[PDB]
Amino acid sequence: EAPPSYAEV
Amino acid sequence: GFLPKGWEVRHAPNGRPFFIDHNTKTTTWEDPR
Repeated sequence: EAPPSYAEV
Repeated sequence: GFLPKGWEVRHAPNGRPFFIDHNTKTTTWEDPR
């Protein structure tokens, strides 16, 4: 349930 | 209100908003405002 990481933006 | 400079908000696959910090190239579930 962690947020998407910056690489997924 | 507007997000701080360098930030944006989007929705994750599970539908929850997440906040994106382009200043440090990181993200967080927590609102930075």
